[PDB]
Amino acid sequence: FACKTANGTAIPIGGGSANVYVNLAPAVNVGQNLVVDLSTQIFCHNDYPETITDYVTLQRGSAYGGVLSSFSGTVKYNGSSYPFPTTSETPRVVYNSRTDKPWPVALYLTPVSSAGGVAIKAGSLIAVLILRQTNNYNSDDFQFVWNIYANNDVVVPTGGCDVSARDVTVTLPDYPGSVPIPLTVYCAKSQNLGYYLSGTTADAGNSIFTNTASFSPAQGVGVQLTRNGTIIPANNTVSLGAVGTSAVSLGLTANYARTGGQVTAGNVQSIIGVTFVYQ
Amino acid sequence: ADVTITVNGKVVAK
Ligand SMILES: CCCCCCCO[C@H]1O[C@H](CO)[C@@H](O)[C@H](O)[C@@H]1O
Ligand SMILES: C[As](C)(=O)[O-]
Repeated sequence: FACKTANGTAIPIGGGSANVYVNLAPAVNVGQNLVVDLSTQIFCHNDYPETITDYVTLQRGSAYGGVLSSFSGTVKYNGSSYPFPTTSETPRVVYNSRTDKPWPVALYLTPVSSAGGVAIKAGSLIAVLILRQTNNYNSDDFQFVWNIYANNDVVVPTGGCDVSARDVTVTLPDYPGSVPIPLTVYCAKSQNLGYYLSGTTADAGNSIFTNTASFSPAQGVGVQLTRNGTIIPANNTVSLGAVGTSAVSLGLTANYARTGGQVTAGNVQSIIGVTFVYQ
Repeated sequence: ADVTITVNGKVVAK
């Protein structure tokens, strides 16, 4: 019994350790969010299938690493879901062929937010998985340890919903004018979803975001967001109603708005946060 | 925040 990764990295008979670099494409699913499917990354085979039956489990202690380490979740092992990090050894999966077959492990994260996310830097550790191999032949009891690393920069969604983009830049027409903000949201299943804006505002009504352009700034204007004409102030929750698998546009438009005094030539910039909530 | 919007614009004199 031995195993290898998609890139050919091997752990031989008797167990050992290997680093597994994976391209992540996390996604929200119903009641759990996919972090990574390793069934395309890690493979094992039985070296003497005529004589011996090999048994493989996911051993307790298997857990997330890095920024994900505080997150509870589930692991799908050969189709069935089990708590993650593993606090008890999974059932055994039989290996009975010299042909390399997948180690059927997929890691999920339990939603703790509405549409939040956590940034994963490329090259960082995301999980350590302990594969335990036994058999019906002798008392062989071998540990194959897989250190799972992100091969790319992604953000893992931590909520029941996800967004079209985590960072959006729009460019207003030269003053005066407005521009649509492309921003949509969807949920794995129906959620009663709302959102609120956050940022530095210039007015009493907390509805005009300050111009913070550092170089050659204009005077007398800020940025004001509207939703089909309705002014959206900061820290005021807007309801999107029920949001399901079909993307829903937040319907936001950016505008210039007078903040007081002579309007002067120069650059305009406002940074505005969007945070989703359940209702 | 879950999302960060950057709004750029400019005032041109005339
Ligand atoms: C027909 C007699 C073959 C006996 C040779 C021992 C082979 O043992 C290796 O291969 C076995 C089969 O994969 C494993 O069960 C065992 O743990 C180890 O990896
Ligand atoms: C608003 As202006 C700088 O064209 O007077």
